[PDB]
Amino acid sequence: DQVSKTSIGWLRLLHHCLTHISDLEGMMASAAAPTANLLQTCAALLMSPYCGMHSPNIEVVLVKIGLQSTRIGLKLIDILLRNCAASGSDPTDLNSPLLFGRLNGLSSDSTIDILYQLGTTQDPGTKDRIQALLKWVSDSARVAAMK
Amino acid sequence: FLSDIVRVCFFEAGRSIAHKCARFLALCISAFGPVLLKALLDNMSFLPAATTGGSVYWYFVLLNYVKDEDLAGCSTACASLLTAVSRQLQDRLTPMEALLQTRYGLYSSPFDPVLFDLEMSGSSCKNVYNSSI
Amino acid sequence: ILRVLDTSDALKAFHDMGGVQLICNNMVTSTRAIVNTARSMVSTIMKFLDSGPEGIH
Amino acid sequence: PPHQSIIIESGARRFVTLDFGRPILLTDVLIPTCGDLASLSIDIWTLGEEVDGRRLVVATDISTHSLILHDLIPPPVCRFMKITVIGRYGARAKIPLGFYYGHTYILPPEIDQHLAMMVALQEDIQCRYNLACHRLETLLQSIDLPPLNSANNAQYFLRKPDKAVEEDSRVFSAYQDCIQLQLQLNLAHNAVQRLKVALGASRKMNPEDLIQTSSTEQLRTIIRYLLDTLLSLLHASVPAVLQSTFHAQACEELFKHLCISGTPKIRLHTGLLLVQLCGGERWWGQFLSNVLQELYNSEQLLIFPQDRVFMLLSCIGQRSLSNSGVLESLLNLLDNLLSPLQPEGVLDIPMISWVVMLVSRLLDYVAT
Amino acid sequence: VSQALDARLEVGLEQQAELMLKMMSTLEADSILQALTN
Amino acid sequence: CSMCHVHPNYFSLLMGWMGITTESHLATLASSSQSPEAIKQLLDSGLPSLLVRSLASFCFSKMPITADLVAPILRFLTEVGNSHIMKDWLGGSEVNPLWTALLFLLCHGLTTQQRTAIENATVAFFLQCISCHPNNQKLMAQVLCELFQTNISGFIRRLFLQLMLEDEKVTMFLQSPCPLYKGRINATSHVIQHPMYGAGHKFRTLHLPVSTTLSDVLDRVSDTPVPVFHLFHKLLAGQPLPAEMTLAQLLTLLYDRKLPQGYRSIDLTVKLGSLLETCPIQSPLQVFAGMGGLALIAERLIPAHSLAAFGLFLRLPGYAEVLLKERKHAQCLLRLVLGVTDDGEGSHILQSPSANVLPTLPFHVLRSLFSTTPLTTDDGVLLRRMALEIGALHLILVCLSALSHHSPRDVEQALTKQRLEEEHVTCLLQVLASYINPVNALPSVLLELLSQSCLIPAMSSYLRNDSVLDMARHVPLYRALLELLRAIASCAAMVPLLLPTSVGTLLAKMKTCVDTYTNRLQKTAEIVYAATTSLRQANQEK
Repeated sequence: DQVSKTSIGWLRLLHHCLTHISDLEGMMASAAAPTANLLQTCAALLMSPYCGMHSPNIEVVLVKIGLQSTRIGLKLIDILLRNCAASGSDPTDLNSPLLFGRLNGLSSDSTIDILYQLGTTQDPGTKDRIQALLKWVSDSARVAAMK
Repeated sequence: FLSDIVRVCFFEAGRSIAHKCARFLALCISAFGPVLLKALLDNMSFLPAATTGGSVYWYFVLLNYVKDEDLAGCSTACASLLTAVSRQLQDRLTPMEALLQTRYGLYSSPFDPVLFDLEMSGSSCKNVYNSSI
Repeated sequence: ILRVLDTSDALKAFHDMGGVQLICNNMVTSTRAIVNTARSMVSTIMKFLDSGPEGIH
Repeated sequence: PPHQSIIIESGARRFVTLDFGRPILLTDVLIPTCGDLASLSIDIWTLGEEVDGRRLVVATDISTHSLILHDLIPPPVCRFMKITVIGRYGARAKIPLGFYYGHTYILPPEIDQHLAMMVALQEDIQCRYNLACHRLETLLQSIDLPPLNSANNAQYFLRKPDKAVEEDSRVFSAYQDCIQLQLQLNLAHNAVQRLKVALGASRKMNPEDLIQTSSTEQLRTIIRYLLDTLLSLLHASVPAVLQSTFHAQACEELFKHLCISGTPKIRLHTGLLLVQLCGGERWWGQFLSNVLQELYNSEQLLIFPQDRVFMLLSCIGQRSLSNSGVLESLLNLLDNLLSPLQPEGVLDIPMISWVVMLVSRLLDYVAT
Repeated sequence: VSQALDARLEVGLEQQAELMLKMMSTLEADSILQALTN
Repeated sequence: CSMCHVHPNYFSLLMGWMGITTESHLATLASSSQSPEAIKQLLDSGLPSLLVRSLASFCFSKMPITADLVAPILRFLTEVGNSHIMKDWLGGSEVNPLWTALLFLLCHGLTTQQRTAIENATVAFFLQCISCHPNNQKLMAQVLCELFQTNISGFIRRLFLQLMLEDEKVTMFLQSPCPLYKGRINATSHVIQHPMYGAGHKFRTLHLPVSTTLSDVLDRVSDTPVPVFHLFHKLLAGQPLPAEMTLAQLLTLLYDRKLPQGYRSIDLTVKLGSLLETCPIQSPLQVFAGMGGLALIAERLIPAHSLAAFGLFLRLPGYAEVLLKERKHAQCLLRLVLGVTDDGEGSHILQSPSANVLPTLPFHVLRSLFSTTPLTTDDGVLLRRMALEIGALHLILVCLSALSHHSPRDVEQALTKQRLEEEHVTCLLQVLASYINPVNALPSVLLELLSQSCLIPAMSSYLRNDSVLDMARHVPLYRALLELLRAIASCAAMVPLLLPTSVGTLLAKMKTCVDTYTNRLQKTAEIVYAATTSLRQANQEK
């Protein structure tokens, strides 16, 4: 089994909780966002070889959680673009999460779809998301003037 | 005037004539060694502007045999020419050739009209077509 | 477990008991204690070297 | 191009006779190794078995050494080719009938009408060459190459997806068609040039604007022959002026120019020459470290066959392991790459993988 | 290699130096091979 | 480009920065100038004059131009020629000399690589300009014909093989409210297009030949195929598009729906849930042959006899209209007679699926032309005069002599040869029958060329045998022979070829034999024989 060998069963449970009944969906989102390092873990599970669940479900979960607020959206943008490692992670603890081992800013069709969903959804806070995207573009252009 | 002899024999000529000239030089081998080595060293700078690729095999065989005469100047000039040529070749690369030789590993860029040589199990075949039997 | 949570009342009760935080915490902790056993760059490069140190042989 | 097989009928002494159907000026004879044989004899005759019957060459070690006859001078006109094969007397066997090359049209039809019926063929094959070039461009300009910096790309390379195989096959077919037809066009141009010279027209008559106007394939061939001569000269030996010429900022550029984008033969030979010349230098080893840090860096945009150059680096390091500086430099590089986790940079995992596997290979070799 | 020389005794022969050419070619090939083996 | 699309004045700032009001500058200007409203502002300052004057001056052998710089600017014109507004201007008056100028450069310090790059760029430019713009087709055909008038080899043949003689590809932009997963890979792949096409799983762009159908598009975009997929268009609002419709019919419908011609892409909406007879649009080869340029090509120019027959038949006026009914077969025959083994799309003409129809196709299309060309009008008499002048009948008679082994006054391989020779003889007899009877028309050489030829001896040899079962199996061959005899009887002026073993006597002999067999105890063959017997009896006394 892949469920017994990996940590993907919990993700399937979360996807079922979020998407089974659309009426309660918002409630579930409000209970999930405040957990620490959840977005980083989901993103890490997204960019790995197929281990038991397909990419579209992970994309759906990430989009649904990342749109229930505005701080969460900015955190997700930072995760996808500029830094995807764990938050407050010192290797001196041996118990805190440590999501090293993956390069920053890797592009795949799933990432492009998530970014497009985040950018072009009409809701409060969309202006802040566009501001963050343009700020990243400006920073990338500026850092190119390294000589 | 051995310098001009080599210039008109191994360059600006065909394949059979070059083979015959190499034959004549080999016959004339048996004081001549160092003189012919100097002549070939002087003519090496003019080598890149030759005409046929099959006209250099016997020439390089002769240089390989007579390299025992001297090892200092020949190596220096040879290294200088290698350094000079090396840079120029790199500038002619195009993305398509690199992509072809990386993704599929197919060299000998097929978008250049000009070729220079052919080979078959150690035989040089140029300026002559294949016999259709 | 999925069959148990097939109804709205069951999901609401599960949320009230705080299970939704439980599963997220479990996912975050369990990802830390597992190494991916799939193949990666190293296997590819070993294949490129053409050799190295029901499908069975 | 031809393609032949023997459907004639090996316990009996045998002979075969072939007719070209026309007196053909043969100028190249090649045969492959014939293991099931003891002797081979050659007979050449145009019209009669005794009026003009001649023999070219007889050899008995064809099974040990394949007979290669590059050229015949003077070239004898022939039409009937007899090969007598004497197998070892001590089931049926197949013996390939080698390869033969020569010229068909003889000049002192007979008139210089060829200049009218070669130029048209040259133009036609040139048009086909342009067609093949455009076809290859329009087919192969719509392909990509994933970089090897993730598990997804690694698994893509391990097991090719179904969609890529057909594209590979089509590109391969187009490439082989284009190269064959390029060869045909070059041969036609060469024949036209020969005929133009025959009538009495002369052939074509500073290094700058001479180096940059030459042909690329000529450059590759001359570099190959030149460097092979250098390697043979070094093997026959200890140069010192040659050592003075080669130093820092001179070996690196040479390696980058030739080994990265050359043919496998020139790559291997250049690597061997470099290891033979600068094997025991002090700056050696740090050169390998810098090359590895540059080419395989995650910030490199150049495209090249990483696996082949990796094997070349491994082979060079195995020979150069004596000076003890190469392994020290590699260990220093590995130490530097792992700094971030010790105490805002991050970890370059692919680079670490490359360097650690190289070090593992070297340590395995030094273990004996 | 293969010690197979075309019939040249009948005509004014260069074979006495063609054989030398063959030996020099074989010597260069062997030297290159031993360089590769080092 | 998106930034400039939002703010029009930013494009003016860009142009001022450029200095207009190298390769990198030119490519950046080409890419950034794709907005529907910034393009007109680009065209109004420095776009046409400099480039067109420079290229014209270079062709004649004004900013200075070198050999290397010629390709980048033409590539720029290629890249900017996407909007319909630009594509219309490319067919304008002032741009007309340009095309001809390029031909003057390519029909005669230009190195090999320079020449190859220039010719490739010119081919791409012409192909783009002629992509799906019917208005430019007339101009291009006129340019080609005036070049031809005032054998073919060199760049012109390459242009003919590329621009013509092949199908056309078009770009379709599909968008759906549901994700489309087919055709994608998990590996990284940098695919960059214009921002109007978007990114994600809800958009797709396909560059595919017009010969396909809607079912092919659905299979290529979605793996799912009453749950079905309906393709909608804004102009055809509310009308689901049947999957059997071809892309040619789509283009014709949109063009008659006042959609601007030559527009860059076709837009469709893939939603989840009277037009079948629409005429396809005309291919560029059809437009070129409409004015009669194929005859000029024929006069300007592997069974040798069949290729020679096809080439000779191509000379006849009106041949192109009948021949181009099947685009694939016509283009395959034209490429084969043009000295090219393969179409260049990845297949060999000898390996084409229609290889069994090619050898006899010229005879069938010539017979169709004969049947479809009445002799009442001057077209018929001019066709007869031209055919007699070019000696098509002479070649037909020579082929009949060679195949029937009637000189004028491996076992399995042998069986295949005799069967194909019988088929060829049947085709030739049908062609001759249609030539004699379409349904001063009699040439002077006629009634004389047929005599002493192989026609009468061949008919005598074929009809001499009069059994009831040995040759009763050759129903189509004898149907063709009796149709030819009926055509002979139809034209009175050439009847005396029959009147003085005897055709009528022994024909009535087998007719009586088969009538007796029927009375005592293949129906189409016997009824055709009876009808031919009646017609021969009627014409025998007259």
